[PDB]
Amino acid sequence: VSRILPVAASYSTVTRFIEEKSSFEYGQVNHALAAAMRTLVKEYLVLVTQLEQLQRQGLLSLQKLWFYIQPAMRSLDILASLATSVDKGECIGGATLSLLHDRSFSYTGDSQAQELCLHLTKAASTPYF
Amino acid sequence: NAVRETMDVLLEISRILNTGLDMETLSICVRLCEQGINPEALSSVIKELRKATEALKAAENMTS
Amino acid sequence: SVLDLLVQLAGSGPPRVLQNVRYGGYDCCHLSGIEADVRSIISGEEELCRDLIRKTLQVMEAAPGTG
Amino acid sequence: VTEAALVRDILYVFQGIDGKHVKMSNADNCYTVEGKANLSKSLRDTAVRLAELGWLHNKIRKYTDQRSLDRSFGLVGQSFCAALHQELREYYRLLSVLHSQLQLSLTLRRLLVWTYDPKMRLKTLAALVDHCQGRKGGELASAVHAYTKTGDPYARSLVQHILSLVSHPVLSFLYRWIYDGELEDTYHEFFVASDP
Amino acid sequence: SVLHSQLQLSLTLRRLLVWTYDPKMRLKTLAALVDHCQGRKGGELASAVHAYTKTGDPYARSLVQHILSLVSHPVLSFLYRWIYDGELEDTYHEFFVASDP
Repeated sequence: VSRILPVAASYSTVTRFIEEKSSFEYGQVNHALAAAMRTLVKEYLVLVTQLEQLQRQGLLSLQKLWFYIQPAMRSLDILASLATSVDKGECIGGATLSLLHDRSFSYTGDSQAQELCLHLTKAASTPYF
Repeated sequence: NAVRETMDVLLEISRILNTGLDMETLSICVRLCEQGINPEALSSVIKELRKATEALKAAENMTS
Repeated sequence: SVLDLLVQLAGSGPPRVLQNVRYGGYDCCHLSGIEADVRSIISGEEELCRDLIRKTLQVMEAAPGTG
Repeated sequence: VTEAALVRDILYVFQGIDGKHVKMSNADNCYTVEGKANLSKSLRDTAVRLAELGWLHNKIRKYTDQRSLDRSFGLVGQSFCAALHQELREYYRLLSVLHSQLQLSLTLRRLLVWTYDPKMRLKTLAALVDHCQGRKGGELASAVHAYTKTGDPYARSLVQHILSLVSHPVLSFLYRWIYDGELEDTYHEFFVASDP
Repeated sequence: SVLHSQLQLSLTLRRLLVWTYDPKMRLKTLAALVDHCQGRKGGELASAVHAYTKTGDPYARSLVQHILSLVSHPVLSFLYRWIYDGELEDTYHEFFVASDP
């Protein structure tokens, strides 16, 4: 459980990050940035809901959870770290875009994160561009 | 390169058609069509030969 | 003619079973249900693969083993 | 307390009608699970998480009723309340779809999953209302245009459609001023007011 | 996960080891190169990859070649970068064709 817990904080803080940066004083673009994260956190919820389907089938095995939690904890973690830094640096304006492009090249090497940040940066560019 | 690109586009269309046709088969078919082979004859022979190859594969799998 | 031959062969590959903003009222449970169905199909596929591997092993479990 | 019984109570609360094992606490202006509804603390927590829609919806119902209760709101305030009513029709359609699958089912997981977007939309509408309460005429139009700058393209597009619609009264008044020089302002609504 | 399913209600300690034989090989294949790629970076990590580029056991070889073609992207991409941009912005001077600041 402790090994699978790691996405616990990744979601508690992710919900905090999707809340706090929605403020117009946190930026309207950073509000879009939190809304973009909302799409994936919603997918993380949906995957938890479909996990409910297997629990409602009375057919849940701890290995199948971890066998599935492993693929998604990374998807949560990458965005959790990028949001943690996005608020730890208080990034805003083109400096935040700089940090985003940096974290993009820093998550280069994990296509499970590189392509997601490719969409993240694509979405963020809209207000910036 | 024009023939290769045409073959690639045709293969993409056939894969969209869910035909499971090979690129080598595509080139052979291009040669046959330029040679004057009926598309209906080619496709019927292709289906019959695919069935024969499938039957032979099943038989050899039982023949291992 | 090559197109006709390919059309005749069309479907002879396995059939494929699994592969600026909203007006406020454009939010639809259709997309939500589509995503839910996709996730359920993924889970079902995983469970089916597990069950199929299990069946292959269980059929092998009572056999002699030398062929 | 049966989970499906609480589900029915919540299905009523989503329409703003407090449930059987949950009471809309005036101490909270939202649905509070009756402590007599002895279930998992997880279950009560899920009910509390779902009840935010109830609180916001109750606030919205009250506000849209207050805005329609006074004819001094003008055509603009009437349009605000009517757009709220159209959105309420959409939300009621969402609740109806919810009763749709409530037949035969789903779980609290799927409920909250489909309500996460409803919660966000309700939050957007509530932010617009709380940022437009007590504004009138141009003050109401400016209240809308102030919220017309934030991100979140879903809520932003909803607000954009709302603003394009709301300009219809303002646009009509401006077109009257342009073509007829016509200001029929009962309460001097027009920016070009008149001195009788 | 398959193992936990087998634990649900079967196999045997014998059948379990029989169903765990080839995984041992498919794991040891990488376990061998793990200690053989310790601290290897840039050309060091590349050569550690060539330390398995010629190994036998075509199952292990298939794993090695697949993983190697996967990892080649970081380097093949650096190559294409030096082709198009003529650029290798190695903040750690990790580029094989490095530059001098």
